[PDB]
Amino acid sequence: MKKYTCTVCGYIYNPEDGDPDNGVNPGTDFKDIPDDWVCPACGVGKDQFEEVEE
Ligand SMILES: [Fe+2]
Repeated sequence: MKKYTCTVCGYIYNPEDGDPDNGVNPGTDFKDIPDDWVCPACGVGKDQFEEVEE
């Protein structure tokens, strides 16, 4: 799975770690994260994230 970054603050969503405190378990692909989730560091919506191509 690929990492995704918040294009507003730079936070990186890493699918191997998820965002468990906000209900996203490790191993969740960004696309499957419920669409009302927001960046844990600045609060903007998932629509401000972009795939990090490796
Ligand atoms: Fe952010």
